[PDB]
Amino acid sequence: LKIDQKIRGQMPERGWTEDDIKNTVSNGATGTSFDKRSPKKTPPDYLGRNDPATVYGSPGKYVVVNDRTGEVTQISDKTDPGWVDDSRIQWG
Amino acid sequence: KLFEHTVLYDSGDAFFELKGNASMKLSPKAAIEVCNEAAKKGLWILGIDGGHWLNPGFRIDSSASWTYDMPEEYKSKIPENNRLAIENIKDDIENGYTAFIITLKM
Repeated sequence: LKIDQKIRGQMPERGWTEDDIKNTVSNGATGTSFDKRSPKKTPPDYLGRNDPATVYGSPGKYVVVNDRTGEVTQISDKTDPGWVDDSRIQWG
Repeated sequence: KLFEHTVLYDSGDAFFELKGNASMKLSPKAAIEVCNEAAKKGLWILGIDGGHWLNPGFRIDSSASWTYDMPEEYKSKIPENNRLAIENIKDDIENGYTAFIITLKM
């Protein structure tokens, strides 16, 4: 798994621990998604992404990982009981 | 949390007063205000997540996620970081996004 500075900074604010993420991913895939990001969304390299992604966890308590790069692209806010799951996520 | 997840904050000041880093839902206007305050405070903007406010409820759209890892010598690059962050929010507004969550290095 690759965790950038952004995700690392979000972790404590969204109720996630290093172990929380490792344990969630170890439990196995629970859904799929996609990582589409225009070049402008990824400075300073500006490479962008167009890759399949895998989801781990459950509604409101999940992590999305880029299948090619191994990058964590999204972690839900566990402190928000009303978090609405990303529309691209397909459970199952 | 010091703020409410059921509220779409419309003032950048709320972000700092209520410690909303990486979590508070911000209106487009508030998001821009937070970016300007960040520059004034000398803080690097690590990321901006865009989505839609469902009144209530926030639904993130991963395709709107903006990320900018902080370089070692970053102080001279804050103006660029700030410029790109604001430009990003403006572009998302053109694409119909109605809520943002900002992550600062602090």
